[PDB]
Amino acid sequence: SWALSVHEGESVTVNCSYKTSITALQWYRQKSGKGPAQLILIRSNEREKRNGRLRATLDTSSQSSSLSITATRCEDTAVYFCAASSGSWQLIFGSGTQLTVMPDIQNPDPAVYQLRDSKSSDKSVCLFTDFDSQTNVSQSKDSDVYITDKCVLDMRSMDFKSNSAVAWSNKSDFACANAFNNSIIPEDTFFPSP
Amino acid sequence: GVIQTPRHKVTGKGQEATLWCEPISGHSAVFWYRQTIVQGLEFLTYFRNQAPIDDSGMPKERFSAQMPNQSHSTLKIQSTQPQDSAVYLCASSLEGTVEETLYFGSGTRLTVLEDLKNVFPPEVAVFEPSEAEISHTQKATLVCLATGFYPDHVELSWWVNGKEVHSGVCTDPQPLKEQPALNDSRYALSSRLRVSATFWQDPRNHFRCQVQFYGLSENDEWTQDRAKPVTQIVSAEAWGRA
Amino acid sequence: GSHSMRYFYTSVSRPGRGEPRFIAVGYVDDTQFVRFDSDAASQRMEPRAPWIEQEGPEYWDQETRNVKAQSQTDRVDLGTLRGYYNQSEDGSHTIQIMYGCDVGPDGRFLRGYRQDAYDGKDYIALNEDLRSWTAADMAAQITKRKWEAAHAAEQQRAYLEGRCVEWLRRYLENGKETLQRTDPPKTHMTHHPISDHEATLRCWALGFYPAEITLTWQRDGEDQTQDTELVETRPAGDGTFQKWVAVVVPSGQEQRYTCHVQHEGLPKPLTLRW
Amino acid sequence: IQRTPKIQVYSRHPAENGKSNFLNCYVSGFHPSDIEVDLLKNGERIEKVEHSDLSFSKDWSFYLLYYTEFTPTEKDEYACRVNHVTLSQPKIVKWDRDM
Amino acid sequence: VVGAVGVGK
Repeated sequence: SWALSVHEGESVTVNCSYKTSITALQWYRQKSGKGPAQLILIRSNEREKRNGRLRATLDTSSQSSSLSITATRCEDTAVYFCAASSGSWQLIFGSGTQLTVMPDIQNPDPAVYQLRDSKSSDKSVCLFTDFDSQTNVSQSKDSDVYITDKCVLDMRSMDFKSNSAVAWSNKSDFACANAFNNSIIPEDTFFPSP
Repeated sequence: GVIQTPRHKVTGKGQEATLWCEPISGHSAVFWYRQTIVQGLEFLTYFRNQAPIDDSGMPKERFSAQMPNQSHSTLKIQSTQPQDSAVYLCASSLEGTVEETLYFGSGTRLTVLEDLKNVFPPEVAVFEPSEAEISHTQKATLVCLATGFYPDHVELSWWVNGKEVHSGVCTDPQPLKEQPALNDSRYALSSRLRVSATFWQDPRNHFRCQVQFYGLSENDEWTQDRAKPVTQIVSAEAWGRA
Repeated sequence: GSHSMRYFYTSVSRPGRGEPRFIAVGYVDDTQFVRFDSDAASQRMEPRAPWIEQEGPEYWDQETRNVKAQSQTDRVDLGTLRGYYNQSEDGSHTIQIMYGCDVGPDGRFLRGYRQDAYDGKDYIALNEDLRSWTAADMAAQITKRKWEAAHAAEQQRAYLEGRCVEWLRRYLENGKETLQRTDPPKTHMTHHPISDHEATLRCWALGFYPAEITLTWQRDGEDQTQDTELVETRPAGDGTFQKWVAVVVPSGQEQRYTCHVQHEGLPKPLTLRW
Repeated sequence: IQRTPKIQVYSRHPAENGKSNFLNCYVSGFHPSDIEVDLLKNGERIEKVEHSDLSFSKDWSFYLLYYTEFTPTEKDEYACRVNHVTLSQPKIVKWDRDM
Repeated sequence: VVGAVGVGK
């Protein structure tokens, strides 16, 4: 009841509940970094209401509502709140749910490269890139190794999207072959020979 | 839309912080919210026609909210404390009803620190794409690390040839904790810029990773010898390699 | 039977004497249960019925803020309406707001209604369809235009069809002992000599609830509504009501006249004869 | 539009001398709301007099109920004194034990 | 409860 993960294009349904007897319910999403923005408003005397790609339902008896997004995009990745106004003065916001729209990778090509600092060759990092949306990155936490979460880049002009993650430490006993352990990388992950 | 200043504010404990909000002209309501977790917001106060309606969420002490005229609103913390750190949001609706569309501002990120000697500007380093990637996928992914900053007030931007790029750029959403056990652990961040291998191979092309750090100011005084963790910009460059 | 809940808002401006005075009361078919006065010391929504006491502190706190906002809302409405009618700032004017919802024996929704008045005359009212507004005069269109553009009818209808009946049913169950019981009228008749040629005959109805009651005199079955002194139904102060009706009689024709009492608490219309 | 108040004076229970009762002055059908109402015992104002909460009827006319506890006697005369903007002079309505 | 919608008239 905290986060949802859905691939591109697929439909998303988000659920929330309220406690007070309401006269109007609203759905808000807050993109990471900016302020919340209103999505749609549905009144207590209504059961369903739709705007564009947004379809929302209201159950007065069960005190719950559902929001359906058809043909989801990467822009739809945000945190979704539902606001229940019992009158013209009261308004209560919900817990909120994190929606993460995974990109569609048509040509996966898992690989773990190694990069060198442009100021000096002493420092190096490992890059896990070009894997599909199914693969998930794990934080090993071996007291000096740091692993970041996945992050989709869009080469918009070239029409290419790819996931990527970064690992680095500041000691020896650290190689790009073991930083991203086999939990869980694809079997055909390309491991170059430096 | 709704304008909030300052975008960021880092201050030591015990000072006075004044938040400023300009609502959309004509709107007859102003709302104040603070947000501590990425989850649910917290309501503070609510006006209509410059007249307060509900302030049940305001802290009982040190907190004061004013609306001098229809076009401006201020929120004041008289004695800043580290327990007041949050993102403060200003919203306005027309006709003053909460059964209407609420238009939010960008918000003010306020961090109050007990020990102000923990502030540290980040270290920016750019890593050059591997030749294995250039041969396997015929692309070039540059990696930027901002290592060692406190607090978590950063803004990373990728620049090529003096113009910011957004294609191929993917900055990490949340920063990492370098020593996750400690409460005052110093943070870290990562970002990537993927370009075509031919673009990377031109030695005429310039790549710069630009991180903006919000920290101390002029009033914030410094009595140590580690320079001063001021509001600064830290960058690292990397040229193209044929 | 049928039931209703109504709220009555009164905002009276005090030019020079200060800021507008605001009073709010709410009823359950005849029985007041809430109270608010802007000049009172408590500055809170106060209980006026025994069955509303059990509501928790959350109910009182938010309902106080709800009604307090309406006083501020009316305050700017006084100035706005004073502009529409080209009135002067030194005159005292009043805004009265009436709204409520009606349910049935099964508890289902029957009708919602909301009416606003300015200085004792109809200003604007919500039609029974809960989708359109009826404007009384030229200045009422201006509010009608603003309210139509703001979808005010949709906002108000949601309360009447929704939260209004939801709490109305809650109040009735909490007050089954007092709200759903009917006290039949306790009737008696009295005789007053007005002269040697005539006399006064009064028919009394005491300690009844609710207020709706019908008292009629008949001369050998013929209604005497033309020679009849009717008084308005009055509260007894203990939750019951009173009503008496007089007729002038010939000194020897007392038994020819009869009084007819009609009230829902009585299964059959009582007939009282000398 | 200004509406002259209607005045009725009566007792909550039928009057029996020597027994406690309540004296009511019910003012209704008046506009505006500003009104002064006093209860008189032998022409002298009664100190502790409570009153109902302001409300109005369908035609936007107000109504109020002023009450106090009292014990009727055969000698005491009670009356209600009401002054309103529509009244040039105060109106006195005497209590009729059968009206 | 209370349901007066306030939209400024």
